Amino acid sequence: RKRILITGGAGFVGSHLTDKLMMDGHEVTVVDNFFTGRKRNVEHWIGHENFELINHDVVEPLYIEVDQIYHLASPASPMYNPIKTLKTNTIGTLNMLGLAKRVGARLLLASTSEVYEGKAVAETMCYAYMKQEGVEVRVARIFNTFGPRMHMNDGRVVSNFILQALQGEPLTVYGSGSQTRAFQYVSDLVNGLVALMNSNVSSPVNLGNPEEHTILEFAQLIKNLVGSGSEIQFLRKPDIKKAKLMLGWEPVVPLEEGLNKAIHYFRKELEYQA
Amino acid sequence: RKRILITGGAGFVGSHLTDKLMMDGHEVTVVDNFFTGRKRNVEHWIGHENFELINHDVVEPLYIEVDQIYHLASPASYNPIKTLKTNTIGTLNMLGLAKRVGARLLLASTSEVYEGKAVAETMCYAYMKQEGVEVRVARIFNTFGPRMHMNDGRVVSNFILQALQGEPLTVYGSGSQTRAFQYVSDLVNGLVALMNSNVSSPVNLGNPEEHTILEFAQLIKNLVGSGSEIQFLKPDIKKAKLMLGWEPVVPLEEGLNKAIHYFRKELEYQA
Amino acid sequence: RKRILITGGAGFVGSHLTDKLMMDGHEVTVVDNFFTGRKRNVEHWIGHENFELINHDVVEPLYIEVDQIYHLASPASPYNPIKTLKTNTIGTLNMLGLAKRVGARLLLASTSEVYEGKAVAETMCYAYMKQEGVEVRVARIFNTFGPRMHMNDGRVVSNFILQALQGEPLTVYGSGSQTRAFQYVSDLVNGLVALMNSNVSSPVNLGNPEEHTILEFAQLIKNLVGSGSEIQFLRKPDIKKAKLMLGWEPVVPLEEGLNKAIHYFRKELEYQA
Amino acid sequence: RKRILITGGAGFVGSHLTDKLMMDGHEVTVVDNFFTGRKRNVEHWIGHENFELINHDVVEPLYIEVDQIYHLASPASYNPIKTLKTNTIGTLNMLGLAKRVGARLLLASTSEVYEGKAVAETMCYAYMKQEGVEVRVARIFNTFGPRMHMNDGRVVSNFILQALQGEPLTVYQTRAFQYVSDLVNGLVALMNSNVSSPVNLGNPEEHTILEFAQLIKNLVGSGSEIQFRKPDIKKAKLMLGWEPVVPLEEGLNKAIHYFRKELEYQA
Amino acid sequence: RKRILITGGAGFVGSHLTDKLMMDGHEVTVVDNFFTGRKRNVEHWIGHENFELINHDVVEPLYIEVDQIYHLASPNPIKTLKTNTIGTLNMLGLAKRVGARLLLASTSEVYEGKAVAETMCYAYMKQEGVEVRVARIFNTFGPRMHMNDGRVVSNFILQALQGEPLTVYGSGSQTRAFQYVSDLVNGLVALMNSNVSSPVNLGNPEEHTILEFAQLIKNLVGSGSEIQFLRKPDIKKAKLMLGWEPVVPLEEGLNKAIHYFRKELEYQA
Amino acid sequence: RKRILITGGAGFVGSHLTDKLMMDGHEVTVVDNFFTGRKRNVEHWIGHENFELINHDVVEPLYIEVDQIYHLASPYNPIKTLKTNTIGTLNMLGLAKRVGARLLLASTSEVYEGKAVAETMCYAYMKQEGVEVRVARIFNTFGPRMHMNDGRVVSNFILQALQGEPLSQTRAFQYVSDLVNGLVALMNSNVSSPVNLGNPEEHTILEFAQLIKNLVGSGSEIRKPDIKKAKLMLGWEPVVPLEEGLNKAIHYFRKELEYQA
Ligand SMILES: NC(=O)c1ccc[n+]([C@@H]2O[C@H](COP(=O)([O-])OP(=O)(O)OC[C@H]3O[C@@H](n4cnc5c(N)ncnc54)[C@H](O)[C@@H]3O)[C@@H](O)[C@H]2O)c1
Ligand SMILES: NC(=O)c1ccc[n+]([C@@H]2O[C@H](COP(=O)([O-])OP(=O)(O)OC[C@H]3O[C@@H](n4cnc5c(N)ncnc54)[C@H](O)[C@@H]3O)[C@@H](O)[C@H]2O)c1
Ligand SMILES: NC(=O)c1ccc[n+]([C@@H]2O[C@H](COP(=O)([O-])OP(=O)(O)OC[C@H]3O[C@@H](n4cnc5c(N)ncnc54)[C@H](O)[C@@H]3O)[C@@H](O)[C@H]2O)c1
Ligand SMILES: NC(=O)c1ccc[n+]([C@@H]2O[C@H](COP(=O)([O-])OP(=O)(O)OC[C@H]3O[C@@H](n4cnc5c(N)ncnc54)[C@H](O)[C@@H]3O)[C@@H](O)[C@H]2O)c1
Ligand SMILES: NC(=O)c1ccc[n+]([C@@H]2O[C@H](COP(=O)([O-])OP(=O)(O)OC[C@H]3O[C@@H](n4cnc5c(N)ncnc54)[C@H](O)[C@@H]3O)[C@@H](O)[C@H]2O)c1
Ligand SMILES: NC(=O)c1ccc[n+]([C@@H]2O[C@H](COP(=O)([O-])OP(=O)(O)OC[C@H]3O[C@@H](n4cnc5c(N)ncnc54)[C@H](O)[C@@H]3O)[C@@H](O)[C@H]2O)c1
Ligand SMILES: O=C(O)[C@H]1O[C@H](OP(=O)(O)OP(=O)(O)OC[C@H]2O[C@@H](n3ccc(=O)[nH]c3=O)[C@H](O)[C@@H]2O)[C@H](O)[C@@H](O)[C@@H]1O
Ligand SMILES: O=C(O)[C@H]1O[C@H](OP(=O)(O)OP(=O)(O)OC[C@H]2O[C@@H](n3ccc(=O)[nH]c3=O)[C@H](O)[C@@H]2O)[C@H](O)[C@@H](O)[C@@H]1O
Ligand SMILES: O=C(O)[C@H]1O[C@H](OP(=O)(O)OP(=O)(O)OC[C@H]2O[C@@H](n3ccc(=O)[nH]c3=O)[C@H](O)[C@@H]2O)[C@H](O)[C@@H](O)[C@@H]1O
Ligand SMILES: O=C(O)[C@H]1O[C@H](OP(=O)(O)OP(=O)(O)OC[C@H]2O[C@@H](n3ccc(=O)[nH]c3=O)[C@H](O)[C@@H]2O)[C@H](O)[C@@H](O)[C@@H]1O
Repeated sequence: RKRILITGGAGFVGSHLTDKLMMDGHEVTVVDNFFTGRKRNVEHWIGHENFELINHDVVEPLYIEVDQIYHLASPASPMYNPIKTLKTNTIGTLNMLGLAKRVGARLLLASTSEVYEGKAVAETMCYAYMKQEGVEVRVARIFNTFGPRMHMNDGRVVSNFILQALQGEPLTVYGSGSQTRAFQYVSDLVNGLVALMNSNVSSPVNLGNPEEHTILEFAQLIKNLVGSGSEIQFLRKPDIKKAKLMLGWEPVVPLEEGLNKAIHYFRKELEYQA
Repeated sequence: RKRILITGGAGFVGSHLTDKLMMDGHEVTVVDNFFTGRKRNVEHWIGHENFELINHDVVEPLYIEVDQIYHLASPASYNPIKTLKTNTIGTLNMLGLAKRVGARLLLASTSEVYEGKAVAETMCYAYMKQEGVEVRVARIFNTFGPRMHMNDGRVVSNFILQALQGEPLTVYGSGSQTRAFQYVSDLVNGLVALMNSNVSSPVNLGNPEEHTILEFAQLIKNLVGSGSEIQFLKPDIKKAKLMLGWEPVVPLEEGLNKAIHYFRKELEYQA
Repeated sequence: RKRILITGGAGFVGSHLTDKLMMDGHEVTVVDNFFTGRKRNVEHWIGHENFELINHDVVEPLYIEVDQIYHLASPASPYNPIKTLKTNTIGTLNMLGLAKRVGARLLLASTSEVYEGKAVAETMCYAYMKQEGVEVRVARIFNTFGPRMHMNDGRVVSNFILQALQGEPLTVYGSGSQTRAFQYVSDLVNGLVALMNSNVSSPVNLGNPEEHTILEFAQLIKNLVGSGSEIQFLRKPDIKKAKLMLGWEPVVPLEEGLNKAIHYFRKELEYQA
Repeated sequence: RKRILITGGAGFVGSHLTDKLMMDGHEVTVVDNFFTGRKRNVEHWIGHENFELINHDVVEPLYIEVDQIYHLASPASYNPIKTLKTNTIGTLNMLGLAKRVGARLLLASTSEVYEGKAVAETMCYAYMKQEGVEVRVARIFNTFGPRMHMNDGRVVSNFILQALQGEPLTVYQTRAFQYVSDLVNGLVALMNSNVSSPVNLGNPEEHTILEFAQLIKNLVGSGSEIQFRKPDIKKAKLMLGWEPVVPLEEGLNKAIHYFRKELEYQA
Repeated sequence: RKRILITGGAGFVGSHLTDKLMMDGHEVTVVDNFFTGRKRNVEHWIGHENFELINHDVVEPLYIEVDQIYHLASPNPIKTLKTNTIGTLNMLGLAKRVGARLLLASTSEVYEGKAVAETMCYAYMKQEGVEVRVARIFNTFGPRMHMNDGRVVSNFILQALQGEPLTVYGSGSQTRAFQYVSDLVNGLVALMNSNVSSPVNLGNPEEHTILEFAQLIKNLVGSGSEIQFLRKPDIKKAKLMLGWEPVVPLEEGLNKAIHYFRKELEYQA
Repeated sequence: RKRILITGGAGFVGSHLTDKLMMDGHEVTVVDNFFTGRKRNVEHWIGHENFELINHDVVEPLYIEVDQIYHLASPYNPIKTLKTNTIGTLNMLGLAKRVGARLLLASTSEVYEGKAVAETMCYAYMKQEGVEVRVARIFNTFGPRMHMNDGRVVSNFILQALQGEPLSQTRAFQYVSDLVNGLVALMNSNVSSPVNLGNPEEHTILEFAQLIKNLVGSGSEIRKPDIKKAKLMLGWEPVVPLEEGLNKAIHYFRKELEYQA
């Protein structure tokens, strides 16, 4: 049982990771500046003995004593404040590697499938601390994820179809809707992160869901699961064999169950905003 | 139309203050470290042209350019030291800021001076006398309304929750003691009147209308419409009436209704 | 035998605290910024092996290794309101941080006037005791006189002694039937020491419960000075807790303490001629 | 006539840039920590009125007053962390400086973007968009000439070294090389242009490695036995009126003269 | 009428300098860490409108706005070297930022840190255009001087007041020249407000023998003390460039200094 | 075998000391800001196991771990010079204090500015902080890597001689290897008081000029140190014959000029 720092812990992925590691009996310390995350995402844990929330910006040196660091502190966007994003990914990662070096923590970087800005150099910084300072690093290349606590108003397709469907709005299908998307449910991703953190694989690893559907196939499925009278209008798949083999990991959450849950969250939010 | 800093802006009173000053077409900057306040209390304004949210702890020096400062950054109740540092070091910093850029500063003091909020007042008058800073001091009494802290064990909060949760209403004593409660919009109006007046001495902002603890328990039980059993076990604003022409105008029932709506919509969200 | 930090150690009360503890063979270190204190009040120890003066301001972090801190640093007034407050608040936090880090016991020299910055300083100590386990001691001190007191504060005692020595009229406001309790300094100093070495963390009044009337003080001093000064018209301390918890109580009789304060005021007035 | 900061000014390209801007009577200030550059590369200008050398690390904040900044502070290749810090933090600092004093900033980026120089480009455009800083971005391709690194194991360096020292020339295809003064011309044109988007600065003319070793073999004149992405600059030609004018032979002669005067000094 | 900083202002010479410049209606600000000086040397001025006392160590950067600086701040051998070097740099840094003229109270002892201090002054002058004046001060005496330093004037006065024997090393034929403090302060002001940027000696050319001194002091005090046995300054440059010279007759100065030592000795009862 | 810090290591004397201490298998760390020194003076050692070059200004605090410090960091820019000699020197004594290192001050025969107080600062640390210190009072040295363009007499005659330029008093010159041997001898002894390290052997301004004229082979037209304390306390003395020393210095002046055509 380990003392774990999660930067970006109050965000979409960070909060679900937090829930998981607290249930597993670890001392989870969350660092977040609430630039894109929410205190509500982790409030359930405030006061519990093995939890602590620190309102800190990773661009500022952080001194704490831990065995692991899940480095997830990076804002997402539809880029809202490009300079702050670039500062966070670079200076932010250097500080968390500095911290990892001083106290001997293993650090996992939440990288992105978008490497195929600031997250490219971030991977490189990890590998430079590994090679040069003996820091243990793990690098996850994360693909499209969805679920409760995701950003609803970013203009991604899952968020759009879910909002439009709940609001009786027409579901806007760009193109012929034959193009394809692959979505992983957040608990699968969390399972992947933990597995990669505790493996011995220091090279990059893709965590995504290889199963694709057509954008339209998605729109019809969301329409049904919501049960709205909404109308439909018109206007790089992940390879996870390295995770299947090295980590014995793969997404197991059926798509319908993942969407049901995301929908329950979008519904709860929309009524709350009344 | 003025550039206004509201420290503690993301809290209960601070957020309602924010709404009103944005509706009036001012440039509002909210500073808050979210120790007791919430981003949700101000999210409606993020992105808006005349608005900005800064995640800053007032215990740290803050450099910004403004004409007014509503200094409300003080936690309610936990971490007694952080509280004392905030009321003292925080207040010194905001006055330093008021001094350097010539802003008028209003301190959200409390009827509890009749810790750290006493010295804060003293610190304000010392900057006025010694450095010519313009200061205003509001002595705030019991307030309630949407976005208040539900789980503090305050009486309005307990009764609304118990009534909403079908639970019995706990009346300590015979419930004949009395309380005076002010609705949040009334307080916000009062604060603005005090900020823009010429009165630098302390001014009470509260509601003189008193009710019995039991009348409150009874009134809330009815406005909620709960089958809850009831079990058993004053501000003087005449200086505000005359110097500011201010007074609470929200009838108790209307205020309680809005607050009950908030507690409910909240309880549903946490299900 | 201890290592003791006295902040404000060059002031009226500080210097006599320093005298006693020094004579007791402790490692006394004085910290003072001479705002209202005087190098002369300690100079007698400069050079001696177990003493050290450090020109420091308590609003600035201080790092040092001690067993105890007698925190007496707060300027006397009749002056610079902002500085007094930063000192009572920021200054006290630092010495409380200092006591936390090195495990020192901190005695706060508080005041009877709590019945500014002094009130929240008490709170600041009890906050650190609860939250951080710092051992704190809180003394509520009452009117104090003696050598090295401030002479031109226009307190009643300094005024009567001043006017008396100068042959001036003694100015008694109203009928002088109002009353004051005064405590001699060595009594206060013994009380602080007893307090700092007891197990009482709750506040302990230190004062002289023996009241007198303003007219009587003026009369008595007049008699002790033997001047041709004409008199012209224009909350008691409860120390039972200290008697019971510390076996302490003022034992220096008024006139003896008055004589001594007269001898100091005289020596000064001559020096300044 | 402008006050100009050149980071990495004491380096291979930085120094040739330095020469030309001085000759033009500007107040050139060079910043360099001598991690890969050499004081010798700029010593001639020390003392001249319009010149100054500051031994400073761009990873540390720099407060100075200029109209322009040529940001060339990037090590060539060793110490991966210092390199990444230099490229990211160093660059942020220079944009901050550019932001505070209203200086125009040109980034000496690399053809290798087709590390830390990618994000460096991005940081620049974010300051353009967010803080209104004027930025210019040059994508530099293989350059050669006097003051180049002789012992990097690049091919031009190898063949010259091997040839002068009678060594066999190790030919393991085509490469396109640009002479350093042409690049300098480009840098200056782009800096004073209005093109804020990226511009390639390189020489499109290719030869085979064997063709090179032979040209070098002859230009040096040794009996050494030989053993065993082209740049598109049409955008510079059109927006800057720039193009390489130094013939490959003339450029190699100059580089060979440098390597020859260096080996002798190390005898 | 000028805003004047006096480092070491709370010391022997600094306070007399402080006095005279306050008498002249200037805004005098004193900086002192009370390492060798006393709040008493200047308390007479605390509260006055044109005065301020700042408890500051010149080894720490100091930011203030002034037209002049009399740098007299000089006293544990290391603190001494730091004060003379770093202290002086800081005061020149300040002089540069605010365009103040700076006077260095150097010493006749250059014929440590006061040698290099001079070099630093001329270096800021030459390189940054800071205006500097440099006084080479010879032996000074008077009220508020250090009594227990073991100087000869100090010893003889103390021994004489206390009936102790007056300890004269050698046959007492060696010679010393002593300047009274009020002369020196005038000397300092004349040099500050001249255009002479080169060094200037401020001392009393008048010499006497040590034995001659002990006898003069012995008479002016009137004690039954027994006498036991066990570089003259050239101010011609000051006479001509500043029209300055000591005017306090030796007797009058010694009288005043003796009064101070006496008043102090009773006070210490 | 000792971990040695050498400030000014990239300078004329600092580098030869650097060479000689490396050949001896010590862990040499050079601190230099390249104000008057050259990276080239030490590049030969870059990469080697017992060596490190650090670009640091001694006026800024330096934190490192060593057994010894040869403080030669001293350079035109008078303020910077005085700052380097005073604050620079305080730091190296501060550092020597924190890590218990022995410190050597490369002082100069000119104490007979900023190098006077340096001596003064060192002894204050010895006395007050028990820091062990050594002080060498160095006279005029010559050799490869010297500042050629200083206007010293040997330098002037060599430049004039090496360039066909036209060229009764005594000047005493010490060769660099001699100085270096002397410095190490002073470092690893127990004499903490000042020691003159120079060459007592004198020649005439006129002899020198005649000697240089011939050693170059051009058509060119034409306070003595007391080291008895060093001879005795360190058993040290200059051994490099004047001609051989001049030859090496001349060879340097030549290689540089050609490098500069
Ligand atoms: N969501 C995806 O599909 C996806 C895809 C690729 C990569 N990722 C990576 O996973 C991580 C989490 O993504 P997410 O969707 O949960 O994003 P998110 O916006 O929900 O969470 C990021 C969290 O980091 C915090 N943060 C941002 N800047 C910070 C700073 N300077 N200091 C401290 N905290 C800061 C934010 O407030 C937020 O709570 C990110 O690093 C992201 O790049 C996610
Ligand atoms: N609500 C009442 O009944 C009442 C009564 C008397 C006085 N007041 C005063 O009115 C003001 C508003 O109080 P409230 O009840 O809305 O409390 P609140 O907790 O809702 O608001 C306090 C806000 O200030 C912020 N804050 C706390 N510490 C801070 C720090 N160090 N730096 C920056 N921000 C910080 C908190 O996050 C919070 O958002 C307070 O000053 C309070 O003392 C309120
Ligand atoms: N004398 C009384 O009758 C009386 C009554 C009640 C309380 N007290 C308390 O006793 C304590 C001492 O009082 P006193 O009569 O000795 O007053 P004093 O003024 O003689 O002593 C205060 C000392 O603290 C020093 N000081 C002030 N600010 C400082 C700072 N920021 N840093 C360092 N030193 C600083 C002053 O120079 C002075 O020497 C005080 O805390 C006071 O409030 C005294
Ligand atoms: N050589 C090429 O053909 C080529 C190709 C692509 C890009 N570039 C770019 O051109 C620029 C110069 O290239 P070059 O061959 O002249 O490189 P170089 O190594 O000759 O020069 C880089 C200079 O920057 C200095 N420097 C490095 N880190 C520093 C720091 N932290 N602070 C201050 N100074 C620092 C070095 O000491 C050196 O003099 C670089 O940005 C490089 O990326 C060159
Ligand atoms: N008295 C003489 O005969 C004589 C002779 C030659 C030169 N001087 C020079 O005149 C100047 C004043 O002499 P003095 O007799 O008044 O000496 P002094 O010790 O009486 O005065 C020096 C003052 O400077 C202060 N000081 C010392 N170090 C300080 C620091 N780091 N920061 C701030 N203040 C500090 C001391 O507290 C003291 O008040 C000195 O520079 C001295 O070198 C005096
Ligand atoms: N060579 C001589 O004739 C001679 C004679 C007597 C004394 N000395 C002394 O020996 C020492 C070295 O002499 P040199 O002839 O080798 O000089 P040099 O100029 O060749 O070397 C001095 C070195 O110190 C470095 N330096 C300067 N300021 C610095 C700072 N602030 N931080 C770090 N490094 C800095 C310079 O870059 C230079 O490399 C000097 O202290 C000098 O005074 C030399
Ligand atoms: O630039 C360099 O040459 C050096 O950079 C780093 O050293 P440094 O960057 O000084 O310190 P790090 O240990 O890398 O720390 C990096 C950053 O993390 C921050 N940090 C450090 C420790 C910590 O607990 N928390 C924390 O936020 C510090 O602010 C620091 O700026 C490397 O560790 C060295 O190998 C490298 O040679
Ligand atoms: O101690 C003293 O004697 C002096 O203390 C203060 O001066 P100071 O605290 O230095 O500066 P202030 O402007 O009073 O600032 C108070 C605090 O506010 C902070 N501050 C200042 C300015 C600002 O814009 N923002 C800000 O957060 C500073 O960190 C500072 O700690 C008083 O203003 C002076 O009257 C007083 O004489
Ligand atoms: O604000 C908070 O939440 C924190 O406030 C304090 O921590 P902090 O004020 O950071 O540090 P302290 O150790 O209490 O020191 C207070 C001050 O004393 C000063 N200090 C500390 C140690 C020392 O030896 N000397 C000294 O002057 C420091 O400058 C510091 O500003 C409490 O100790 C923490 O429990 C609390 O979590
Ligand atoms: O090192 C250098 O090359 C430069 O050193 C100095 O510049 P610097 O010492 O950085 O700044 P100064 O203006 O000389 O200030 C010296 C000291 O004075 C102090 N200072 C400065 C300004 C002030 O208002 N008050 C004050 O006490 C500062 O703490 C600083 O450490 C010289 O001014 C330059 O001519 C020189 O070229």
